[PDB]
Amino acid sequence: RRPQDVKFPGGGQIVGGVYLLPRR
Amino acid sequence: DIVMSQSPSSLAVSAGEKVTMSCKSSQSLLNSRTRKNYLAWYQQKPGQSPKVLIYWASTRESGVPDRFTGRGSGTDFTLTISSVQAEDQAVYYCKQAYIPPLTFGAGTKLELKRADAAPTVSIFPPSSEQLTSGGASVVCFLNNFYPKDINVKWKIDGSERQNGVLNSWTDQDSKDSTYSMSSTLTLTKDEYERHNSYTCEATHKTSTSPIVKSFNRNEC
Amino acid sequence: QIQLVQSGPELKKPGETVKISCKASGYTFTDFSMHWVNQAPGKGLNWMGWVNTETGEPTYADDFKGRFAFSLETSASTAYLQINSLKNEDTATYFCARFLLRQYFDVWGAGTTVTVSSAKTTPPSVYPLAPGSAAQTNSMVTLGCLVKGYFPEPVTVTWNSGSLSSGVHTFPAVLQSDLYTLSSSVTVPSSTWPSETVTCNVAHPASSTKVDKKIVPR
Amino acid sequence: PKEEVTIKVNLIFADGKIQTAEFKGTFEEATAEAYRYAALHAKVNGEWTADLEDGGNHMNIKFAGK
Repeated sequence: RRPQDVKFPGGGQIVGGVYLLPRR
Repeated sequence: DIVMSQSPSSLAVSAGEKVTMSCKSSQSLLNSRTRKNYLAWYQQKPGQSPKVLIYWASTRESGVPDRFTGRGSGTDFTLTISSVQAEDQAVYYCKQAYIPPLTFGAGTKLELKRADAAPTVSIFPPSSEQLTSGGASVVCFLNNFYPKDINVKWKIDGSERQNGVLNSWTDQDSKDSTYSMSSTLTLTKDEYERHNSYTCEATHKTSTSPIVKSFNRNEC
Repeated sequence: QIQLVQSGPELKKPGETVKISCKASGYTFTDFSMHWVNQAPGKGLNWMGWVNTETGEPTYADDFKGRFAFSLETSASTAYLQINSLKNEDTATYFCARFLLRQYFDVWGAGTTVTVSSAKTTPPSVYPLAPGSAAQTNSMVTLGCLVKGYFPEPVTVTWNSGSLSSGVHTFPAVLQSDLYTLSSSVTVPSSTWPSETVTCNVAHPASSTKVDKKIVPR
Repeated sequence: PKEEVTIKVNLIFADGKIQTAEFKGTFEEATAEAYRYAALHAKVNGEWTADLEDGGNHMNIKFAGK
């Protein structure tokens, strides 16, 4: 098989809330 | 922090019916930033590890049967299984992430109902092997049956012995919505080697009259 | 597919220290941090905490302050969990799962059945259940395999190394005097049996056993 | 102080269906927990006319399915 993805952007920046774009 | 609690604490629906259990947070879960309520629900059947069914409260995972349904937002969430298949004999929890630390709910129990049906008593003797040593155990089996409330009573030679018995009720079966249980009457070789009529009367509801299954040492 | 694997269950005595594992194989280990979920017996799930699969730092929750530590040799893809000074109440089943951004757990483990007690590990005894030395004959039936006196849990009866799956009611243990007792029962068709070798399989992880005992007729 | 007992209940529905659920907790929250759920299912399956029995420990929450 071909290794997954789902790695996408983000990374690991403050759990106690999200981390996907709070626009300007 | 976010107290959590789900409800009800059990549910005994029937094949093909719709269920509505709860899970109500404590202090908001709609995260502004995201526009998603960080509620998630998990189904742990007996023994497997839980499995989440829905995220963002309402979003159904890739794999999850279209028939499960996560509604709720802000502070009032609901999970719904129409036409609840049997297999669904699971337990459901829910969790929040909007604020560490994470918290599940006590969990809502989903049992199942269905047609009633007496049991299948099978009685078994102390195997040659074991017989070699201090204690014999006779075993009886009340396989597959709906519903849970049944009983048992042994008898050492036309005589109910309520000493040394061990019953182990199972978990609602896997594909029929049933139940079965095990009673393991045990006795010292001698204590055993005395009497000779071994019977296994197990009362249920399916019949005013019990299912009798006996076993007379002096035929083996 | 994608899976995480935990060391097997483990037994320990009031006051020890212990280390369970969680080897994952199906995703770039370090590209999702690993969390630990706990679960007592018949009780609920408690969120242990988690390890930043990068930062390689831990965050414990209140109720896991001290004593409970997390670690991970980022390499051989396996994130640890270690405990100290176990207590009776420390007995419970453990877990590790992958936690994405969405905010849930897509894959967890099988969990570690770890239990903490004195009691001396003691190997189980398997017995067979063929119905009477003589009797009736319909279509279906049952065979047994009572698994007496053992400790600590857990045990696993299966039938023919697999084969037989439904038909089985492998029941739940019981504790009467620092030892476990437990049964399981199957059911084939009298045509098949005994013309066909029905061997139940019981193994007790703890004494590194695996007794496979053939239900021979009476 | 406070104990933490349970509530046996029956959830009859209009069409003649009968489901069954348990509510455990401080009789206040306990009970409270059942009516704030009985007052439920209603936003699609009818209204409700509960009726406690046995020290209230049993309730039969009926459902008009209106």
